[PDB]
Amino acid sequence: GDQIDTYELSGGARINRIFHERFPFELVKMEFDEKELRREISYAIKNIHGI
Amino acid sequence: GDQIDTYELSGGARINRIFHERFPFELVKMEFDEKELRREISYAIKNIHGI
Repeated sequence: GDQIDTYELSGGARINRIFHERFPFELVKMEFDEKELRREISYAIKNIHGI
Repeated sequence: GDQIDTYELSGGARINRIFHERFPFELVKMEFDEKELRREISYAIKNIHGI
């Protein structure tokens, strides 16, 4: 339709699209310690071989 | 007709024609801030897409 808010603010569902392109920001806060990744890879190999 | 004011002054409707060619001067006082035009274009595009 017509009669849009050309000057004031983003409103309605244009905020939702921000969620859809802010979720990528939440997906990169999931930090991890590298040395824990190497530790767990090592213990995984050892437990997978077995005897 | 005859008997016009060849030396003294513009008079009668020759002032009106000045209005007709001064209105163009009123039409160029309508100044705007450019960064507000860009702001409003931006918020218009964002509100037009929507979700």
